[PDB]
Amino acid sequence: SRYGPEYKDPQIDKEYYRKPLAEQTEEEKYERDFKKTQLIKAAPATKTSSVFEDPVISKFTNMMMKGGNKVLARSLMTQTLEAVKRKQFAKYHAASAEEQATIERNPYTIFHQALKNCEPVIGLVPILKGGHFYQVPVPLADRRRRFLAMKWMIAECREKKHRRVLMPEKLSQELLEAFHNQGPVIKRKHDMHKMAEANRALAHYRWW
Amino acid sequence: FLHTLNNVFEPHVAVRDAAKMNIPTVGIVDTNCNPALITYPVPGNDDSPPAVRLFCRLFQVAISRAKEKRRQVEALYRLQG
Amino acid sequence: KNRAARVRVSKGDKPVTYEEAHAPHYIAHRKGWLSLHTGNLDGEDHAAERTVEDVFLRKFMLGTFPGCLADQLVLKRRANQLEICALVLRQLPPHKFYFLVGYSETLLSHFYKCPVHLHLQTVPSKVVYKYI
Amino acid sequence: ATPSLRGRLARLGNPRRPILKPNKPLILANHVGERRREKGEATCITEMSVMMACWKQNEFRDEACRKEIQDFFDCASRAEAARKMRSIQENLGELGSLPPKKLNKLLHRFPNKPHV
Amino acid sequence: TVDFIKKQIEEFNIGKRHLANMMGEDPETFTQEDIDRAIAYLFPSGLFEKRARPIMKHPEEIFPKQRAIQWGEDGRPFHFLFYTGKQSYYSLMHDTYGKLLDVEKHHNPIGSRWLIKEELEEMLVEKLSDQDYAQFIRLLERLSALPCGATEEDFVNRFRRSIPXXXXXXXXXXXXXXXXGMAFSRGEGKRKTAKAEVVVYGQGSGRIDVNGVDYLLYFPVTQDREQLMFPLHFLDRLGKHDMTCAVSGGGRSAQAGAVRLAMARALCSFVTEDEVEWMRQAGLLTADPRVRERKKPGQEGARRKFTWKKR
RNA sequence: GAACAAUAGUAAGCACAAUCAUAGCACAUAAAAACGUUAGGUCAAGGUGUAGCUUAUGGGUUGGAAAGAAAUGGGCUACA
RNA sequence: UUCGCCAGAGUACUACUCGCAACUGCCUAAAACUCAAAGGACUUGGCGGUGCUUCACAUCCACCUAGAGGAGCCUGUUCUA
RNA sequence: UGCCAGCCACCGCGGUCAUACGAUUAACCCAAAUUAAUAGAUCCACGGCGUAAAGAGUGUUUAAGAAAAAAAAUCACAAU
Ligand SMILES: [Mg+2]
Ligand SMILES: [Mg+2]
Ligand SMILES: [Mg+2]
Ligand SMILES: [Mg+2]
Ligand SMILES: [Mg+2]
Ligand SMILES: [Mg+2]
Ligand SMILES: [Mg+2]
Ligand SMILES: [Mg+2]
Ligand SMILES: [Mg+2]
Ligand SMILES: [Mg+2]
Ligand SMILES: [Mg+2]
Ligand SMILES: [Mg+2]
Ligand SMILES: [Mg+2]
Ligand SMILES: [Mg+2]
Ligand SMILES: [Mg+2]
Ligand SMILES: [Mg+2]
Ligand SMILES: [Mg+2]
Ligand SMILES: [Mg+2]
Ligand SMILES: [Mg+2]
Ligand SMILES: [Mg+2]
Ligand SMILES: [Mg+2]
Ligand SMILES: [Mg+2]
Ligand SMILES: [Mg+2]
Ligand SMILES: [Mg+2]
Ligand SMILES: [Mg+2]
Ligand SMILES: [Mg+2]
Ligand SMILES: [Mg+2]
Ligand SMILES: [Mg+2]
Ligand SMILES: [Mg+2]
Ligand SMILES: [Mg+2]
Ligand SMILES: [Mg+2]
Ligand SMILES: [Mg+2]
Ligand SMILES: [Mg+2]
Ligand SMILES: [Mg+2]
Ligand SMILES: [Mg+2]
Ligand SMILES: [Mg+2]
Ligand SMILES: [Mg+2]
Ligand SMILES: [Mg+2]
Ligand SMILES: [Mg+2]
Ligand SMILES: [Mg+2]
Ligand SMILES: [Mg+2]
Repeated sequence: SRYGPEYKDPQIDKEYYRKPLAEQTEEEKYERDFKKTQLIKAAPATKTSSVFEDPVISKFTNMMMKGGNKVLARSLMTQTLEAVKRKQFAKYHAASAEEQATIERNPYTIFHQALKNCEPVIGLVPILKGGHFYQVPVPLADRRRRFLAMKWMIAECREKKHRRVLMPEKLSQELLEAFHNQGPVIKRKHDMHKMAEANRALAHYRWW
Repeated sequence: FLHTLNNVFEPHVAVRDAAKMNIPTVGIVDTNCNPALITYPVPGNDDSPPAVRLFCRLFQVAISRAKEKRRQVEALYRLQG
Repeated sequence: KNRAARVRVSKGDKPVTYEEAHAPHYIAHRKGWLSLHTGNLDGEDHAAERTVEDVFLRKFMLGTFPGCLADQLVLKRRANQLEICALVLRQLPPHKFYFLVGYSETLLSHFYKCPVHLHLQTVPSKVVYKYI
Repeated sequence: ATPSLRGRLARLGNPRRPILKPNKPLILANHVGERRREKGEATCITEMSVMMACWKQNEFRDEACRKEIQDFFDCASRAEAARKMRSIQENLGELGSLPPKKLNKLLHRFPNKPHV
Repeated sequence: TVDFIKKQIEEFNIGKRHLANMMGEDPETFTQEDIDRAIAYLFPSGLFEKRARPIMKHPEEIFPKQRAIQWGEDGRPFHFLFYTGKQSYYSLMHDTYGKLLDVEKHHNPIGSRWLIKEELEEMLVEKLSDQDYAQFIRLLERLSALPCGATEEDFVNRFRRSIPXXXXXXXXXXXXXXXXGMAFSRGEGKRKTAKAEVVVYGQGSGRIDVNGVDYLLYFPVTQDREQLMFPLHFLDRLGKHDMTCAVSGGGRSAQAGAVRLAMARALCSFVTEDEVEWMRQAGLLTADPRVRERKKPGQEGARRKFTWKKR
């Protein structure tokens, strides 16, 4: 907010800048962009042009940080990706050739998958009518859903571990079980879905 | 007044006001307008441009002649002295 | 509502000195300081004394020069001597003015044990910054 | 055609007995009534129901039916963009008449006369 | 009030001489530029508002313009539109409309703007209304809308103004060192209590030194090294350049960011004129305006307040 | 006591706005924020109108107070 | 041009009378006493669990984060002393 | 003196600074009278009746009155 409304966001992707020549409306557009003498924001410190940056991992990284510890959250995440990695190597070498073709060794694909699979389709909002609060079925916008998945994973592997158990480990377990849909996280997604199905009549109430 | 009205079709303030101030008033009443506060009315069409133009140039001329005649009688005044 | 050193809006007829028309938040922005001395700078001593001293010279000048004082009284301290400037209204016959000049300078000089210099700038009527 | 006002109103002259009792005097006002904002219904309800039935038969495995779900989100995006579009749509007016600002200026330009 | 202007301009000149002779300059080539320096040295007011600082100026800049005498000594008014109460406005209006009419009988983005409302108010020495201004400018659009004669164009030029626009990241010419005969560029970034300076040598081993130690050791936090990597990975120069660095103030992330700015600044000598606008749109060369906000008294954290009690 | 293709409003003043400060911009924050309102706060900052005290409602010395059955407001430190 | 009706407010569509297929009825219709008013229309406010539009940007709702209420202690009130 | 003691024909005055009480001090006005009380003289409406008190629930006639000329045409159709 030390930025006036005059300052537009930085677009940080390099592939965009290096290879413009085949795109007309985008050539027009970024021409408008810098030609407008557009005051543009100092790019954040978390966003980098690193080839290794996955925005989803960043968000999930943040939401795990208590206080101001980037260092610590970064480390816990790193250890989670790592933990899943090694756990999947262990599953690989102890398996049969068919399953060697099957198994996912990429902790990243495992992560985007275990989140795609944990995200609820519909969710509830309370509506006040005639004195009572009814929980009613609301279709959700994607970002809210992503958030719900991540929030759930973090809250689940935060709360229910036995104290001798480190975060990255349990988190890895929950990731791999949510991968196969058998994990408690998905039990949660399902209790959402069931609660929505029971109240489906009340989907009349919602006016928007 | 070359029209006695305001664009909202009430009588122009200036009528009430001139009349209020002891100023005489000469204006063109039209079939809808109210003549009664105007000192010297002329009943006639305010709307058609031939009419406006006519009244314009006439008051114009009366003015011009009064001014000329003034100048003249002043010059004669100056010879007589 | 801040009441500090402020002069309220009247029916609009009230005469106001440039100083009394400029509210406390305005010091060092438009208004200046009524006194000057070293004492409040970073490394400096005896600020308090010049404050008591100043106060007493406000009261003193208001009392020695009745009804003739125009605007608040401007003190300067330079290298141990006081330079006291006053805006003074013209009421008195000039003899009395010089009587009180000598009177003041002498008396103060012997009170504060440092040489005092006095200046009267005479004004026909209180300057009006606003209203009137 | 406009309903006859002759003999309707209770008046000193009228030999008849009253028909209309107006609550507010019958005069064209200068201004015009401001636009009436329309309310909403529940959006998307159909796809919601279909997808409910699907999970009921399929014991709630989301992997079993992709179709009902993707159509559900299709509806959600159609709904959200319908709201954005109905927000910028204020040039709508009556679609063949003019927004109540225009009517009101225009009506002040040729006002109605009670007096004189 | 005109007698005041005569008198004041006289005394202004007499005081002008008086100023030059004491300040010891030739009274002839004495300018306003010199007037300022003069008073500023004689009556040194530290004051923040600059209008309340001492002024000696030509009374015309000191005093407001005046509306001249509007009627002869017979009572009779000069201008025929006088009774409109704005003659100044409606004269412009009569003329403008006349111009238009003549244009209709005859006819058979340079950075130029119309006046502000305040500028038309200055031009006519007349208070204005928004509506009025708007009306007029509207009329000037009608004027521009037709075939433009010579005097027509002059006329609208009166109400024309022109504005500057400047955007380029200022490009430092490189500097070739005498010792190796080699070219370098020295940048300075500043972020949030932390300033950094970065000298970049155009022929590198990839070596990057910070305060006399290696960059890995000075930024054990990986995140920081990534921030550092940003400009170089952007311009694909990662091994090509050799940088020396001096940074001070603040904590680690602040430092890594200052080095980001300084480096990305020192990297625009060795880059192409085109990649510059990219680094702008990447937001590399723009400082971070974000800083700590002072606690406020009676509150907690500049924003955070003491817990509020309804009862 | 207004309608700007304008229908009785004009008006300097004080507010807002503008400028200042936060060491260059900008935004942000700071400051500012009238008239009144709450007989809101304070005769224990000080000063006062009206009332009272004057070998005392004045002035001094020596000690003594600020205990917890609880009830509650805000904090601090935790519950790993 | 006529007829009918009105002399402060309550008391009072009441008490007594008169007459009526009514017998908790209808009609006619007072005074003691009390008060300095009682009334009609309007004017600005304020208010409205009236109606309509437009907003809330730490903000009511939905939403996000971190806490208070529980525990020990610090410290302030309130009560007992 | 402090909503107490009391006063007023009407409006009202007394709740700590009462020109309304009680008493001084000045004044005012009447005056061999002066106030208080009670009766008179005087005092409504030749004004009104949508909202203020007042057009009866409806029609016809009696009694009593008022009076130039025109003053029964039809259902746009649902009196009983
Ligand atoms: Mg404040
Ligand atoms: Mg009939
Ligand atoms: Mg009827
Ligand atoms: Mg009604
Ligand atoms: Mg904090
Ligand atoms: Mg500045
Ligand atoms: Mg600002
Ligand atoms: Mg403030
Ligand atoms: Mg301001
Ligand atoms: Mg109080
Ligand atoms: Mg209170
Ligand atoms: Mg006191
Ligand atoms: Mg006192
Ligand atoms: Mg004592
Ligand atoms: Mg003691
Ligand atoms: Mg408690
Ligand atoms: Mg805490
Ligand atoms: Mg009565
Ligand atoms: Mg009844
Ligand atoms: Mg009865
Ligand atoms: Mg009877
Ligand atoms: Mg809140
Ligand atoms: Mg609020
Ligand atoms: Mg708690
Ligand atoms: Mg607690
Ligand atoms: Mg206490
Ligand atoms: Mg006690
Ligand atoms: Mg009592
Ligand atoms: Mg008394
Ligand atoms: Mg009396
Ligand atoms: Mg008395
Ligand atoms: Mg007698
Ligand atoms: Mg009479
Ligand atoms: Mg009437
Ligand atoms: Mg009635
Ligand atoms: Mg009665
Ligand atoms: Mg009737
Ligand atoms: Mg009858
Ligand atoms: Mg009846
Ligand atoms: Mg007869
Ligand atoms: Mg007759």
